[PDB]
Amino acid sequence: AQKTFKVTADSGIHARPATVLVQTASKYDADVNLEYNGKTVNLKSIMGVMSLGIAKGAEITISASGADENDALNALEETMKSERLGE
Amino acid sequence: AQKTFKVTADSGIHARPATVLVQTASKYDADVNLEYNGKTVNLKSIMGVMSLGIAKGAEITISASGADENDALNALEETMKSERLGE
Amino acid sequence: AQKTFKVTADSGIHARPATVLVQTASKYDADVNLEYNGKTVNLKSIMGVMSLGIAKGAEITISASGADENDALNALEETMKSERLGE
Amino acid sequence: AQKTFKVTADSGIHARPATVLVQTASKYDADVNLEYNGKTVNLKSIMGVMSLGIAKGAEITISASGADENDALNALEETMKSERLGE
Amino acid sequence: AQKTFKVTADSGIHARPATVLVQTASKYDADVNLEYNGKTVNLKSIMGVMSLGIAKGAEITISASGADENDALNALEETMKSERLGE
Amino acid sequence: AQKTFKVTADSGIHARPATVLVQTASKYDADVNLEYNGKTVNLKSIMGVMSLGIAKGAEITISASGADENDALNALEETMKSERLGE
Amino acid sequence: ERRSMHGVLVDIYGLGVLITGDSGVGKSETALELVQRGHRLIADDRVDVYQQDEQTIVGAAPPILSHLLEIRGLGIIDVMNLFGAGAVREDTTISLIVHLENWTPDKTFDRLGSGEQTQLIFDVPVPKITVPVKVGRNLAIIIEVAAMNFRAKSMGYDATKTFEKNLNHLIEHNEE
Amino acid sequence: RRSMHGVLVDIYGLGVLITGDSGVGKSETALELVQRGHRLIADDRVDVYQQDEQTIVGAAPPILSHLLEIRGLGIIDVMNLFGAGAVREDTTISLIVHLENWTPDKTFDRLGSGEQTQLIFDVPVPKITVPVKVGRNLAIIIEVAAMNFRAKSMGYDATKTFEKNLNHLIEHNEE
Amino acid sequence: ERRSMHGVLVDIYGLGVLITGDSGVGKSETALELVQRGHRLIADDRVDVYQQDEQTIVGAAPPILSHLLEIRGLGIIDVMNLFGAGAVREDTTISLIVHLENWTPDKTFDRLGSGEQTQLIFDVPVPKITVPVKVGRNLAIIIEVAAMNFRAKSMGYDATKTFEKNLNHLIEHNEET
Amino acid sequence: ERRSMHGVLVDIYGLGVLITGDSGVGKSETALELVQRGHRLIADDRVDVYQQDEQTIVGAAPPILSHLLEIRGLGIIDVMNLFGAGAVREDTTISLIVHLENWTPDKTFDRLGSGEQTQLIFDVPVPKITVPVKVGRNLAIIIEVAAMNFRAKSMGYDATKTFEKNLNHLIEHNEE
Amino acid sequence: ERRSMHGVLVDIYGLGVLITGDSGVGKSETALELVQRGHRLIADDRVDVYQQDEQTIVGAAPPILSHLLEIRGLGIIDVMNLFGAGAVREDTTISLIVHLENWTPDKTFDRLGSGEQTQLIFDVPVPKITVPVKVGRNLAIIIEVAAMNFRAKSMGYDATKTFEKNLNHLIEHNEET
Amino acid sequence: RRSMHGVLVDIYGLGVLITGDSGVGKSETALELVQRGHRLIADDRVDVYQQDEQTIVGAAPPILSHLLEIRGLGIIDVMNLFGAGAVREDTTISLIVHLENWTPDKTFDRLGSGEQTQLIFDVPVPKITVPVKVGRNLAIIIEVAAMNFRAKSMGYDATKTFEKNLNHLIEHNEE
Ligand SMILES: [Ca+2]
Ligand SMILES: [Ca+2]
Ligand SMILES: [Ca+2]
Ligand SMILES: [Ca+2]
Ligand SMILES: [Ca+2]
Ligand SMILES: [Ca+2]
Repeated sequence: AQKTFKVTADSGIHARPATVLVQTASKYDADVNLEYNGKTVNLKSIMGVMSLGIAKGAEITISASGADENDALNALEETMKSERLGE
Repeated sequence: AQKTFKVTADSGIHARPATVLVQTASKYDADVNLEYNGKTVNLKSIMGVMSLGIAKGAEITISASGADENDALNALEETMKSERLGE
Repeated sequence: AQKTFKVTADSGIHARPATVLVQTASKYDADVNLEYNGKTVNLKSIMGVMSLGIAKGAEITISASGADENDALNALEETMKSERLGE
Repeated sequence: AQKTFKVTADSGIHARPATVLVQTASKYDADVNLEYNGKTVNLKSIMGVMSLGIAKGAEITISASGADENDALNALEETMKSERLGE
Repeated sequence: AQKTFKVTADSGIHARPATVLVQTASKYDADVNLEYNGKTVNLKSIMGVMSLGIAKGAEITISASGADENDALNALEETMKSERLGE
Repeated sequence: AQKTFKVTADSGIHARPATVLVQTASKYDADVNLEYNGKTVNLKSIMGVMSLGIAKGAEITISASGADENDALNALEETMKSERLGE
Repeated sequence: ERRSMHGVLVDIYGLGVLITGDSGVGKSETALELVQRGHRLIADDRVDVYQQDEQTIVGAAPPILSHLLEIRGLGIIDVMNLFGAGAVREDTTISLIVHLENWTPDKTFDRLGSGEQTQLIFDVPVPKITVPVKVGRNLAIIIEVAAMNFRAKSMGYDATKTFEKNLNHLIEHNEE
Repeated sequence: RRSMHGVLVDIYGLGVLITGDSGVGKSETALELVQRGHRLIADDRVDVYQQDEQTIVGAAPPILSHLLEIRGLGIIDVMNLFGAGAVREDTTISLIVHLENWTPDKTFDRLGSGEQTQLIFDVPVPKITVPVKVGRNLAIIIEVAAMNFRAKSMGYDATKTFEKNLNHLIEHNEE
Repeated sequence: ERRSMHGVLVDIYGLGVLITGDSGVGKSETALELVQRGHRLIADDRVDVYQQDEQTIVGAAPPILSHLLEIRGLGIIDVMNLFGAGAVREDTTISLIVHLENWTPDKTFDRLGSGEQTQLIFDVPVPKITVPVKVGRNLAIIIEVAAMNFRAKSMGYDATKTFEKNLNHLIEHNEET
Repeated sequence: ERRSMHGVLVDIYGLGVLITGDSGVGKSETALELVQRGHRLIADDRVDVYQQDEQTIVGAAPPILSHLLEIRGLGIIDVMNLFGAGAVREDTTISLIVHLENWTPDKTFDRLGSGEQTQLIFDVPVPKITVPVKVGRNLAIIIEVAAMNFRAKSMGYDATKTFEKNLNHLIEHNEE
Repeated sequence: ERRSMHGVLVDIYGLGVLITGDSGVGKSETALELVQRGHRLIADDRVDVYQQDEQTIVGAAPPILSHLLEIRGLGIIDVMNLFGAGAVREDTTISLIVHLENWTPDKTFDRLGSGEQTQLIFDVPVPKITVPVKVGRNLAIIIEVAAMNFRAKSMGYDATKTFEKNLNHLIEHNEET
Repeated sequence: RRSMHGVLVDIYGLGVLITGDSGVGKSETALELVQRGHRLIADDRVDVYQQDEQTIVGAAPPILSHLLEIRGLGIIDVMNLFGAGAVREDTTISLIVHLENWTPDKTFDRLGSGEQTQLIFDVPVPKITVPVKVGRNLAIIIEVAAMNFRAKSMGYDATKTFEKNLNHLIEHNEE
């Protein structure tokens, strides 16, 4: 259970857009990671996310595994829209 | 939410009294303050209570804020009368 | 809650059995003891159990106190049998 | 090699008269003690001296042992005079 | 006791120079100061020296106070000329 | 400064002799070593000396370097004899 | 004027830190550990504060509670008597507030020193920090490093600001 | 001669028997206590006997000597990991510190006024009960319990002093 | 080939120790305490590891997270800046893995160190220890002693093995009652 | 105005302590030990001081020597870099002067805290203490306790004054 | 019968240790450091001792010097007031005597702990250890380890006796070269 | 394989061979170093061998394992008094700290600029010389020598940085 996106954030995914993302992932029991340029990090945490340096025009992949697999993913997708990070 | 009392106990509100008062107030979710001559303290805690040095003939005010505000003041009032501390 | 067993384990109650034995006890609220020659210990813990050096031909007594004491007894009796420790 | 004296110091032998005494004893290699009411202390040191509480009308004994036995004693005697402590 | 010099060395009074200067001044009992644009430091020590930041064309004043005042300034002057530092 | 001895002590160079032996060496300015089968140590100290486990029938070499090296040699030679250690 | 606040004023690394939180959270006990680590206790439970000026707030303990700590289980202890003068201080200006909030699967806490929440005390905005009380959390260490970091930022070393600056460069570089 | 469940640590020269249901963390707390400079006598099983009318002595069964069992790590030897300074053959038991899991229903001495005691072969050993709650460093508290205990015996009772001053404060506040 | 693991790499007593556990367990906070105790921080949150031998894993932090710790409540802190060079290290070989699992009535743990638990990282089966996160547990002390005990066992001092050996002699000698 | 003094200004227990003494006595090395004990370094070797007012003197290090210590044998070391921000401080008011005097069978030192010697710095009388440098003397411990005692006396705990008072009673009692 | 001895009584690791040496050696200063390390002060300068058994001496300070230390330069300090109750103790039985003697080229010392040196105090021959006062010697550390080693030997761990035993096996085994 | 006189201590992961004439206090200093958390490898006699073109390894002869000889106390076993944390089987030698008695005639690196070295089987081991003088806590200094050594290798050379700033200061002061 995963979903790919293309960051459109004119300023990539820094502190603000990072916290929101991990805060959304942290509402689910499922395990959710974020893949960028090969490296994969735990989405519930965060120095992890920011460390990726996800910039505009980046293609990232969010994935989850657990009871709420699809849930976590559906909320992360909505978060990518609310904060206009990409799709 | 409040209930003003007149301290009757000759002994005053020393260790034992305070222990039973604070001990009662603690059983509640609501906050619980105690005022004596302007000085207001946390009735859950105690050095704070014992520090006021409330003597016989003192007029104190107990107040609570929270779901159980009323249960808290009823319980406290009951103790004031129960331990012959005041009224 | 009290049941006396006769250790038939050829190697006595050593590390491995002592383990499985206290894990079973741990699963219950009631307090569970173990006596072997006057000396009696807490069956939920373990250094104590192993410290008794219970050998083959030993007569031990397991006891418990609690809402689920008799359940604790059975599970222990079952482990004793299950782990070919005693009768 | 020793010498006895009678303190005349109207204020006994406190801090000032003590330091001077031990400072005089501390100029010799010999061992020098001070005896008062039975207890004996090292005269080169000092919490020791003061601890005696030597008061007016006290009879103390100074003693020394070493090359400069008599020297140390002759200087301590002169010190008992300079500071008017006794004789 | 003094001797004013004019720093000639292009290199200025950096680490090496200072090391040899302070090293010299240290061999003496007298005190040894160094003044540059009012700032006066201990020529025995050194961070103090190096801190002045004495450059080429600087006018410094060395002074000493003690038994060997003169020996100290003669030794220092000799170093100024010896290491082509100044004059 | 070099003299080779043949250990005749029935108990080898153990604690006691090693001691007296290094105390003698310690009394001199010159540096004093001790060789026993390639391995050579500082004779002024001692764990080293004892660590060689020098037995009866052992051939050891004592050496020194200093203004008083040949004096150190003699004193050591004398102690070797004195302490019935070797020839 | 002089108001009584609820918390523990401790002097950490020269800073006045007012530890606040619901009774039961462990304020005293944490403070007790802090004095053992070399910090100073000013006031326990009841902290009497007053405004010294437009930007300064001063806290001190009522004479009666001087040098005292109340620890559930042990009772009343005197830190001056058990640890010496080095454990206590008459008073101090309050520089930081570390609030111990009981951790819940909802409550939020800034995972960045960016959070500049503040708290008013007599018209004086005192910087406030909120740390969660959760198992396996040594509160003393955290409050202590909060003071340390606070002091470090004021000396010109803001790890948060530096990181965000670098994070940005990384992102620019990443735009291959 | 009887076996008691708990951990016997010698803190500041005082024998302190830490008690509490398995799982509370008695060994782990003790492990921290030896690192702070205190000495371990017995872990889990404490063999005690009455030395006299006013003295209980505790020691560990030879087999458990110098040992601590820590959930997760297993068995560790404090003498081997910290040296002779971490262990002691035995000690007279002077204080009992009971670790009782915290529940909204229970209460604890908030005033040192407590006069609790536990019988160990006719001898009444003073007893202190501290609550196990999040954000509580048990080691520090048990340690200060010994410290305070020792201080009170040296003539420094903060509790008694405070109560004395509090009455003075009240007699006064009465104006 | 560098993979990125979630956890915290710390050099304790010379041993590279990877602390793992679910986000929220308190790995950062525990590590912060560990550096104050004299141990060194290598990587926080994101640990970039690569294989060196058929029996060796090396971990290091991405340049961007160098010297950094994120502590819920305080935010980002720089341990090199707050504690000096003694608090940080560029990298280290991973020798032990201590997993923090939050304690629950149903779970069981290694009451004995006979455990031979392991975890793979590029073919290298690194030793693994699991300690429970429960109230009144000072995690730093425990992780620290885990390294200490680990190092002690490798020096030839296995308390567990010694105890089992003595337990058997006792049991044997006992069946004469 | 700003004068350069010779010594090491360290912040001990919140107090500014200016350690003075002939070069070679070990000022830096002692200071190095003091920062390891949790105290803060302000200036090494060269201490730039100025008067803040009729009773306050402030010391600080020249930018160039900031965070630095020169230790015979090792050379130059940066305490901020080796110990973190907790080891350094920008400046401090000077409260006490502890002069390290090389011990000689003659030189005197007050075996009582009564000695109230002082030292002028820009018309400001700074209290001064003189301790002897002798074998088996751990200078750090002593300078440190000097600050501690200094702070204790100001909090109202003067062991010296208390002792003299009791010494007197003892003597009165002794007059049977 | 109470006699007054010159020195400093300190409780180190549970052992009453009387530190002696000529006035000026630095007994007070060394003790001050010892209380900071967690040990307890009993008596400074003047130590009032009395016999309790045919094999036991008890020391204590005269009420007037209670909790006090005199440090050349600072003057009188109260350790109870500066460090709390943990720094002081009313009294203790004297178990070991550590004499500080200022080091000189001519003097010899116990390079080995085989020493059986002793000193009388009311018939009781208390054990005695002599350490040299020389530059670069941290006296506190040494006195402290003296107590530590003393306590260790009594628990059955005598490094000296063990070493001598091993030295003999080595020497024996060596005369086959 | 050769025996060198000195004390091998592992400080902050670095092998440090303390050298100096007997009497300087190498063992006593080392004893303090183990109490500070560092590890002892060899005392008095240090058996070294060349592991390779750029590495010397030191270890103690089995007979002296875990031992320290301290003038006055005699022989002590640090493993027994402090635990496994106080000892280590061996280590590569990275730095030499020579304790040279202080004399008005000698000089010492006052700038870390020193580039001294000592050969141990073809290998040049950096060497540092500190003076033994009254009021000098040798342990602290040797310890910070290792600390600074390690810091310089991590890219933090206070000496080099200072010299760089000093030239800047002088080029400027020239007005
Ligand atoms: Ca409280
Ligand atoms: Ca356990
Ligand atoms: Ca984190
Ligand atoms: Ca210097
Ligand atoms: Ca003295
Ligand atoms: Ca030695």
